[PDB]
Amino acid sequence: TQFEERHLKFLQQLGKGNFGSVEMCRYDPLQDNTGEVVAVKKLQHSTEEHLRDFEREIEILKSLQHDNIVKYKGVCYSRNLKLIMEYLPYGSLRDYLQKHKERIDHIKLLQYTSQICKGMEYLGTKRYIHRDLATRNILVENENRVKIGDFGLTKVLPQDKEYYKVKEPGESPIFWYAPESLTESKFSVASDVWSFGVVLYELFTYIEKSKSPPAEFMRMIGNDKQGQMIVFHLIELLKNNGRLPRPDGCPDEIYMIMTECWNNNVNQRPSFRDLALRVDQIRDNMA
Ligand SMILES: NC(=O)c1cc(-c2ccc(Cl)c(Cl)c2)cc2c1[nH]c1ccc(C(=O)N3CCOCC3)cc12
Repeated sequence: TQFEERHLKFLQQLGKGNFGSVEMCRYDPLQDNTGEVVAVKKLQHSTEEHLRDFEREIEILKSLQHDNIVKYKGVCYSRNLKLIMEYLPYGSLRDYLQKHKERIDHIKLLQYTSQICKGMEYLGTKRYIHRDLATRNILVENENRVKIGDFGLTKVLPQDKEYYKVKEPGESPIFWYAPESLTESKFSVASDVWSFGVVLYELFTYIEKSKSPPAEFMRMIGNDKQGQMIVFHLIELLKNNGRLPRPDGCPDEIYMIMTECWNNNVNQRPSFRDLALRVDQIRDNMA
């Protein structure tokens, strides 16, 4: 609908990142405070590589229309490009799950899981590879709806290939990465499935600080290991079928879903459509 910088009133900071930054604003063109509250994503330090990446990210979100995918509202130019999205009042599923640990049961976690699978299958249909599935990137609309909230690392597959090779300079979410993503930089629907199992793990730990994928893996590798060595030993751990433990209270049938996503053989990993059916079958049994 095109947003004018002069009417985007800053309210607060919703989140930070190395390349991104998200603010809570009020788009009030009438200056009568009847304007809608929106989320604004801006580049922390704008370069030409980050800018071109951001324009590719804006087109990715503009092209996505799904109930479990954050709504795109528009852009805000000067040059200093800003992505306008809908405001989701409850924030990340990461922070929400901690605050309502006591209030969110396994049945409800499976509702969220199911929704994540639906949104992820929608992405696959468009040949988009998320490359950063983590509960931190899932946003809460209300108690009964979560949406995939960021697409900063999302890449479109080549027409001819089923993977995409990319080595982005800087810090990667290595503890959510499939082995082939760590060793060969190959990103596919199957590496997204691996990362999904880490999301499902995250949920069932209720984001307990000590139980996080980095903390659990660093414990397995050794807290003495530093720098480029962490990636090396993680590769070796995953190769020797070293895996995240079953979260406390997690039923064996949910942990099985996790371990199946964490297959070293890319081809024997489940599909998002099969993951959805299983999660829904388990939900229906619990109900
Ligand atoms: N689209 C959105 O509405 C939205 C988007 C992001 C986001 C997306 C991508 C990236 Cl890369 C980042 Cl960093 C952030 C974060 C939040 C969104 N709504 C929120 C409501 C509340 C909070 C929150 O926890 N707060 C702020 C209020 O005080 C308590 C602590 C955070 C968010």
